[PDB]
Amino acid sequence: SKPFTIPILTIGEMTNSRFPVPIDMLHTSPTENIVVQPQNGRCTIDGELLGTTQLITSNICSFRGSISGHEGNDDQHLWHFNITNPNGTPFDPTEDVPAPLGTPDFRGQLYGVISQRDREGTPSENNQKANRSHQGVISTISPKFVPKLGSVMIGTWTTDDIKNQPSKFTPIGLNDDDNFKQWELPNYSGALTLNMGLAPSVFPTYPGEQILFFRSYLPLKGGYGSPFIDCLVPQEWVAHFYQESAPAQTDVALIRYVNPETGRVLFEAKLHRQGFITVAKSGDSPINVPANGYFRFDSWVNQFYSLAPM
Amino acid sequence: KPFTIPILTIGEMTNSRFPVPIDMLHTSPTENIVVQPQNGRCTIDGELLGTTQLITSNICSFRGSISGHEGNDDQHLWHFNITNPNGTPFDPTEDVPAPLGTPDFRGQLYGVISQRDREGTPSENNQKANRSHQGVISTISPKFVPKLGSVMIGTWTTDDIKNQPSKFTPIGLNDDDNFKQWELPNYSGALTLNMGLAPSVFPTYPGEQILFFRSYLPLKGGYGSPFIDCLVPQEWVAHFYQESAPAQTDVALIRYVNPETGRVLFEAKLHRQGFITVAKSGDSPINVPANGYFRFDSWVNQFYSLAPM
Ligand SMILES: [Cl-]
Ligand SMILES: [Cl-]
Ligand SMILES: [Cl-]
Repeated sequence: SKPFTIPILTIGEMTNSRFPVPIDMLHTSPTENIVVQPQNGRCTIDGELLGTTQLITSNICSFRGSISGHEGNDDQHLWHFNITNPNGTPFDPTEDVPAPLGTPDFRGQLYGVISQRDREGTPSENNQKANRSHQGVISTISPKFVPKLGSVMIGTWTTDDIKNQPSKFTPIGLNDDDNFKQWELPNYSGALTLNMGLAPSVFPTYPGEQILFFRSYLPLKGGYGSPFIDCLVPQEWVAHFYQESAPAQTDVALIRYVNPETGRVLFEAKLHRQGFITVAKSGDSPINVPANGYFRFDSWVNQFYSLAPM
Repeated sequence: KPFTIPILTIGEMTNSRFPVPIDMLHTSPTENIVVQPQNGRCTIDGELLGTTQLITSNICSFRGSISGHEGNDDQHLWHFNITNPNGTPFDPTEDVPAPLGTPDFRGQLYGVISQRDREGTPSENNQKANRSHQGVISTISPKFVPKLGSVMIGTWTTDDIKNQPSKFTPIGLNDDDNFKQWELPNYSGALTLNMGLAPSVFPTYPGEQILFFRSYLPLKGGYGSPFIDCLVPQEWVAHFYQESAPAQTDVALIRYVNPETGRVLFEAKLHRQGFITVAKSGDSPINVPANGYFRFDSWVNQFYSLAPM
């Protein structure tokens, strides 16, 4: 059987699988009263992509397609954004997926830039294509956020310079974090319709364990705070497992966090086949590890393995 | 154990010179240009060169703090002190051209500057204030001196910028005609030569051209379809860096394969320095499947005669 392996990249060499930014830190805390069911950054350790997970970091929380019309009443200009697969073909809602791959998996106000390049050249400019880019916000809580049905709504404040043309949304952060709920899924089909094709929720089963997350802070357009988003594995682990597809000889890999300079093991954890990590820790306190550290696969165990306290 | 290349498709990889997906393969004659990019430079045995770092989202990004302002008619320019990507002060005596990820082209880099203030606000439960706005970083300005620790960012008529910690996230370009992807900026400004460079690359074998991975870039406005060509995808940089596989010879023979049909489509040389050549003359459509990827075949040398692509 092909040996299972984990990337040796450091935290400072990897990206969050739920938002296209570097990982800032490891994080663990109790999650008994939250449902942990993210849809980006979901890959089994034997290489099966789940949820809305795709391979390209820059496509996480990005949309592409075209603007078809203005809806903008009071407050701001609003635009109807027909979205397509990341490769440009029409999204098929009968696929067993929640929404087009990379769609955001949280409730909040996604801030970024919409860029357009027109589909036909301009005859008075030697047939070159016209372009425009402006800031925009995509509310993932709007009743018009229906990515599974092929469209979302984007607002551009007082900017009216948006055409009915091919468009891409590149995420930057959040408009505000007033109601940012990273563990609450949006309605991918809007009001009164349940989500489908979901990666399952994850939780520790063994007494005394918590999930270990990879955390990144997010920029804000305005207001106050230091919002953050937690992923189950880095995006580079998704791409590694997807390519390697090593057989999972049991459903739990024992992994150790190591300092390659000193050669010493710092702590150990369980990497569950479903694609998430648990550790033996109670509470939320500083995780004192070196910047050069990374996880190494040690051996195949099971869900009843008793980890050393982290 | 042996030498491997990622099996990711073009549609699963990112440009190593700008944080966007790869759109297509490209080859054309380059005898009259100097191909010396500084991002996306990694030897096949894992040595990072130039300004190359590992994270796609840090390519063409800067972080640091704003420290000053200059008016320009009704427009605003800001002094942006930059640090290493990990936040520590950049040491210009290091044998690198500039902080890792600094742009490697002359152009008007368009993106968004985001700030989060250093100290909290008591009236907001000691939370930090934030703001983000569009900006342009000219890589041709005399004030573009990243090797010396700073660049200048313009925000048009927006004056809502503080002397606070800041990050610039790139989106694309402000114009097409002044974007020269093969002309390096002056990392130390006027009258000072660049240092720590990854070397220029070129085909030595008669009849060969460099094969590039091309992406189109967004524009803030105006006309055009600008593009940027990298030598290998960013995911190849990360693969070679981790694997650090010994280069048995200085040239790997690689074949582009369709995994569904199992058939080889064309072959190429992957040079140890970190670039690909093909036997082709001219620039014409490269007709390959979207599912295709390169596979290492064998170790050869610079005199291997490739089949015509
Ligand atoms: Cl054009
Ligand atoms: Cl379990
Ligand atoms: Cl804060």
